[PDB]
Amino acid sequence: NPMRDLKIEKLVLNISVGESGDRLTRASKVLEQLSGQTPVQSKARYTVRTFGIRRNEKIAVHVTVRGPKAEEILERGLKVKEYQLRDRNFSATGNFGFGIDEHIDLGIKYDPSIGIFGMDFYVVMNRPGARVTRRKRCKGTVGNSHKTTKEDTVSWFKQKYDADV
RNA sequence: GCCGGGCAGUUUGACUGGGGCGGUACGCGCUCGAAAAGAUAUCGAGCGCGCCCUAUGGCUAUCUCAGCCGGGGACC
Repeated sequence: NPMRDLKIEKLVLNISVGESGDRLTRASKVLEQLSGQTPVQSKARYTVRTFGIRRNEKIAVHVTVRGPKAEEILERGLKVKEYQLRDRNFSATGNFGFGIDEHIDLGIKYDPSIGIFGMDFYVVMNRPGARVTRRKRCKGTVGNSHKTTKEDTVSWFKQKYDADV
């Protein structure tokens, strides 16, 4: 029972692409004093016409979560811009964060996404034992039974703090 | 020392469907030709080397990508 219940594992915020803290190391400042940690990431994909053609990229991305830091964040997080907080918005797996997608090559990849819900929010929902699949060892796979359902997912969060819409 | 075919001795290669012009199959590496051991020709087919690197060498420790999807073409 309690096992079946859905809770949020790692969320992680993120930022847009391009260089960050261009004038001075900034934009990391936001994400700072927000969420508590300070991630930074880099990128690949050299020739960008209006992007850089830098290889190793300063590119801003970051955040993550845990338990309880993203609660008390993802608190006063959701209840931010959500014209349609949920619906079609997230999908089979449980949760999402998106907006309007573009015709781009997708699907055959690990599936990180451009998608921007908020400063592209990533609530990811998983119930269960699930640490099973992720963890290195006999990985195991999710049952596709005890898997999240969007319906269940658009529950839990909604029951608390904010309407589904 | 300089100029110096005025004059003398010579050289000016080989391969090559004759020779010449072109080309080099003139040294060397791979696939195929090559006929399931080995060896095997043509101006046979496809194509390379005459270097570069103080790490792009040596050892040891430790060891996740493309791409796609979802949440905030950079990044998380």
